[PDB]
Amino acid sequence: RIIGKAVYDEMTVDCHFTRAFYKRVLSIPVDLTDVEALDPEFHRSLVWILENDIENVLDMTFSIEQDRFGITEIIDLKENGRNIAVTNENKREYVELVCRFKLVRVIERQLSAFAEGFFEILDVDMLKMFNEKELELLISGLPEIDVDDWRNNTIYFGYTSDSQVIRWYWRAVRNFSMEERAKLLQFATGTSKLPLEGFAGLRCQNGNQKFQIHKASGGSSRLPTAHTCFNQLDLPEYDSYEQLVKALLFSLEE
Repeated sequence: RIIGKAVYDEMTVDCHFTRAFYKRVLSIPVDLTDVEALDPEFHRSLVWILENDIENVLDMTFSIEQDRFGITEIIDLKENGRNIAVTNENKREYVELVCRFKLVRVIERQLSAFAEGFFEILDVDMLKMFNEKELELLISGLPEIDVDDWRNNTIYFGYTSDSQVIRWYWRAVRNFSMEERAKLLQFATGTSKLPLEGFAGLRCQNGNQKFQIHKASGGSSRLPTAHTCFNQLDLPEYDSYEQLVKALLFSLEE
């Protein structure tokens, strides 16, 4: 109710949240990057399972071993799912359903209550046509971020400050509007909150961490992948500024 009234009252709040919260608010399925942020181990296991033909040596049931101290009650992820093993055809289904039920289910009642409070204060139809990244900018505000402050407090890995690829990336960010800058920051960091000190005192999930740009060691057509846990920007090799800026725009817009 408070957030709905704040958006109704055109009021900027300090209510910054994760991706899954707004995704369930917007009824958008939760992506694997959120699970990657909380645990790179399970993300690595899931991407390895999906990429490879693990059906040959799978021998796994659909249900996941979730402990409850006293005794483990088998909570099926689907109807009669214990009798259904993981196969190649539905490996994506298993991965996405495990991602959904690992964190959302223990929070699903809270999200339902928040949706009940929020949707009775704002229109469902007019807002449902937006994305989860735009919801953070809608609620917490669309800040005007300083590219100079960003680049002056940023270290680079795999390149230098005078490297051509890094200069092209910073030129693209300079040409990025407050829309594009905010969405790129959300992609790279996972939040729209701008510290008063700026990128000098930027912090991540694992404590303080200035902005870092890693090398993806991939092809030219490869798209950058960001880890919101460490504020790591995997900037791959590129051939021209146009391809780099198009890739960055596709990554931020998604």
